[PDB]
Amino acid sequence: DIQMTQSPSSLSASVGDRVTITCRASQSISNNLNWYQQKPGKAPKLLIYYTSRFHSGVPSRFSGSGSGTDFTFTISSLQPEDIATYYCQQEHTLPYTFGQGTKLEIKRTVAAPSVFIFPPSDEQLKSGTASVVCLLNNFYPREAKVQWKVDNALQSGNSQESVTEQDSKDSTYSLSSTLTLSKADYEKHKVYACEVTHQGLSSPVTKSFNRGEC
Amino acid sequence: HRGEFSVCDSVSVWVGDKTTATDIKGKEVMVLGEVNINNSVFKQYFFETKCRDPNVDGCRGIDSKHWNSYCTTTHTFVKALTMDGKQAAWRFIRIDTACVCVLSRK
Amino acid sequence: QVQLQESGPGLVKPSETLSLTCTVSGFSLIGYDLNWIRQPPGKGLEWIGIIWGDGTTDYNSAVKSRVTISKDTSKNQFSLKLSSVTAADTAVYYCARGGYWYATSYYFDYWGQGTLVTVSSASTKGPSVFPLAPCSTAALGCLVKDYFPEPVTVSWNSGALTSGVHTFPAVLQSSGLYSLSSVVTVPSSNFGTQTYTCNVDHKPSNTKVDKTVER
Repeated sequence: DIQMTQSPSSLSASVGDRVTITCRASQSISNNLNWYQQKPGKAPKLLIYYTSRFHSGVPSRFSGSGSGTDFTFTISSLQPEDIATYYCQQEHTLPYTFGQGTKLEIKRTVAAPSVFIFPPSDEQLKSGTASVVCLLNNFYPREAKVQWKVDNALQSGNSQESVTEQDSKDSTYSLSSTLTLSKADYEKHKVYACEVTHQGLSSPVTKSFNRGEC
Repeated sequence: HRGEFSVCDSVSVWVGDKTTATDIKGKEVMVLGEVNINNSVFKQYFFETKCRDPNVDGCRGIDSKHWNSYCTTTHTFVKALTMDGKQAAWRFIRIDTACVCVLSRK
Repeated sequence: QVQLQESGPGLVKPSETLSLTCTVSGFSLIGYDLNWIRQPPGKGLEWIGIIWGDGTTDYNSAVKSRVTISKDTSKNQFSLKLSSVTAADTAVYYCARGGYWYATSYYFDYWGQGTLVTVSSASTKGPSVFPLAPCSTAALGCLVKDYFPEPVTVSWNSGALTSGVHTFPAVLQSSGLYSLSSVVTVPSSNFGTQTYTCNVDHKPSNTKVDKTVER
């Protein structure tokens, strides 16, 4: 089995930048190397075959190079749509093997989040559980802090958060935080607040509601 | 190695439904579905490459100012079990193998 | 014109046999090769096997004793059978057709969108869908709670609404059940006659939920 080692595993670069991904085979594969691009939630897409040959519908900004043990994939002018995991693939011998992938993200200007809070619905309350949701919309960078407060008591260990993959147009992220309580605990407090800290926010922003006014 | 594009677009496939082929003698011949060695029978398959429909983008990258050009399907000889008459025959048949650019003077 | 679509159950019990079919169109199954490639969650790609045009196979040594790849040209289908299944088999399985540039170069040119297969002793559970509405640039959404296994697909207005949509990765709860939110952002005064419906589909439990969210 031939082992493909890609470098770097991850990379952040600005729009317009030249990006270079490396692929290294354990044994010589001559020119029998293909490059795939896998966009978030999508199947891998063939870009380059036989080291440097373009497949259908591939941008002029992409290119491939190399021989034997050393191969390169270049993006001449990195664009927002290039957000993906790139994989090299050996076709010199069976079994076919891929490199571990190069996650490519975009360095963009600071974009502050737009914050929204959602109380639990009446139908979920019927079940005995309360889920309070906080949405952080289209921000950059990915790093963001969400503090849940319940009658000014800082909550910890009772929330889970999720972040979307980088958007292929504006290069921003979105995040949702779910605060989970029981109906009993939820019904014993008034103010539900979501405090957000981010580089785009001069001071943290708070979004809140008062239970019994929804 | 350095090549980004072909001057001629081609298509390469496995051919498993071949019934007729012109032999090396230039005569139409019937191609058998099965062949065999001392023990096992095999279904007859061939690998073929040919030009994509236009014959391309005139070939790509050709100096049009000096040359007229077109992509053309060239062939190879492959051995195949065929039928000449009553007897079975292991003969050389003509099959699609490539798509090449051919030039002509202006 | 070239289309590949994998199907199979999202949930297989450990030691049982995983069974996937790949339904195709646009090309002959006699003239093209089909490959099965898998991707464990958050991991790289792994080639499992091949069925060449002639009907001959070759399987990766790592899985070899458990693999069966066949094809039904009459049904435009390719099968994959993975016996004696373990949690190391939890992955998104892809069917990819091979393409050739002479006998010189080979590549996986056309891929299916992949089907997630989870190996667990746990039972399938359909989701509960709850509205995400403000208490008082407006946002709304759906909370798809307590489902197993993954995935869940979420669309808005039967796929007619795509701008402003964020469907977040599922989060695994303490209960071993998944939970996700899908949100849609709209301008403050775009309502009046505007209905927002999230179409939740959880194929493993065969649950389809159409939830209408009101202001």
